Amino acid sequence: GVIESNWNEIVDSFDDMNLSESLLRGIYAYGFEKPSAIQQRAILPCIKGYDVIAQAQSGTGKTATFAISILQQIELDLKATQALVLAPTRELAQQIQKVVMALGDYMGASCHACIGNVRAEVQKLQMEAPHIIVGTPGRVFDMLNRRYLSPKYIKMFVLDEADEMLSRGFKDQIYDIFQKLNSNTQVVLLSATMPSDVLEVTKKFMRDPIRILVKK
Repeated sequence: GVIESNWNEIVDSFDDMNLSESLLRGIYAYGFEKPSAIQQRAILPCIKGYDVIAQAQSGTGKTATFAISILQQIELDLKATQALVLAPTRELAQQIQKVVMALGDYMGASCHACIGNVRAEVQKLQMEAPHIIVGTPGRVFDMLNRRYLSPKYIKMFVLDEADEMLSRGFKDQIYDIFQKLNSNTQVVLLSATMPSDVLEVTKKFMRDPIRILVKK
């Protein structure tokens, strides 16, 4: 489905995004060069704290867009979970974790994956509360529900591939997680398609959002 863009800024260089020096070092050590259209448009309003709706296809640079925005906002000495990322699958959740960790490794920002027969992961969380959790909706709601994860400091909530998550039956978990977050929480939703039930999430959970369409 199709949204209309509404934001002004475009930034063609990661040098120009006001990133912390070691975040930038981390981005370049990883092998990113110049920002793609999504990164040029969306990184700055995400870091500014605005609700963002980004419609962009796969292969366009989304992961790095929110990985970078999230890492820039982290209060590094606040040993607490500060940002939550939802993905429709475990492999996509792990891939997101491996970008965030590889950039965060230059700043000392921690990131844990929260996925579905090993539940020793549900203990070990009791070294650090990680700064960033990435997970699938059932698993993340489980940890909120049973209080292994605290919503108290979560002040960034990212929904990657929102359409896929709805298609996979995750609307109750997502809404339940929404209800458990602080009313003040920044929401970033990314999706290739924007059908009405995706849009309804944006209507229930976002306020005066930034709208970015990257055309395929």
